[PDB]
Amino acid sequence: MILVGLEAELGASKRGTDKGVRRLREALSATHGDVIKGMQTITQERCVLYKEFRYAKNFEDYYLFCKENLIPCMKEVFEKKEFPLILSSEHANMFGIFQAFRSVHKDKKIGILYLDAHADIHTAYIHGMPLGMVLNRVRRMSESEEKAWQKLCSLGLEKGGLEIDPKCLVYFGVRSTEQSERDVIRELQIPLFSVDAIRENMQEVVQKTKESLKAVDIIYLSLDLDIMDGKLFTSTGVRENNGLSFDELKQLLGLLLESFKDRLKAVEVTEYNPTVSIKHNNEEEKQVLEILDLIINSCKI
Ligand SMILES: [Mn+2]
Ligand SMILES: [Mn+2]
Repeated sequence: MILVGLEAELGASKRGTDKGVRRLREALSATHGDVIKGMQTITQERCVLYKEFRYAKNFEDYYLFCKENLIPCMKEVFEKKEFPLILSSEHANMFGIFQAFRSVHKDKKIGILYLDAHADIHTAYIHGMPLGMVLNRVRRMSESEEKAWQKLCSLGLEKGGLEIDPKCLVYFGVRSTEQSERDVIRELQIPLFSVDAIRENMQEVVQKTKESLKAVDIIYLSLDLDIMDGKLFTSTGVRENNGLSFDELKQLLGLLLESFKDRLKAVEVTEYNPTVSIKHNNEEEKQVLEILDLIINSCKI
């Protein structure tokens, strides 16, 4: 297995999520990352630098960085046969990472399992819009600006890739969105399983997920820890109430990993920010580490 750890090229020590990533990397290294009973699960720990997207503030810089640094590095990772566990730090990085994923699997239909309290389709003022860029639904805007966005949303695809089928993006636990995001979801008919549907019948949720993904060749799982209830888990930047319990997430994760074991080619876990926790113990870190053990132990086979 390959462990990818994202870190901001600039000002990483000021970022609570980057600190989360370094904590998890060191923790992993000791365990999964070391020889346990004659076996080393994580054979490589790779650090990947990223640049924060500040929209108008640094559009060009971000564009160039992604095209020249982030995407090329992630493609190198996705080109290896070994299963990759990606610590993204911040969900916004999912864009560059996923474009690299699409680039490597250019002739494959890709499905997305997105566990998050947010839809991440449109920037709200809080959370980015990686999916809005993956889906090409970024939207006042000049023709030059739309040209710039088309340029960006297209990175890493101009030797081609398929466009993502909005119906193959499956949302889990989404509960905090903008009407503009809800309009895209309704219009594109993107399957969305709420906290209640998951809690009421996880089995049906998974079965309906299979139906939506029956035609895809490979799957990408992106997990945002804020899918867990904001009161129960506080080590995340944007906490949302009415979320899943720690055990519910573990149950949903186990089923999804087992149900899609064959086509799952990558797992991304993001938004772990220990600096904003309101608790004074090891509880939350232990929970994240347990989430990681569960993912690693299921996918290493
Ligand atoms: Mn997110
Ligand atoms: Mn989120």
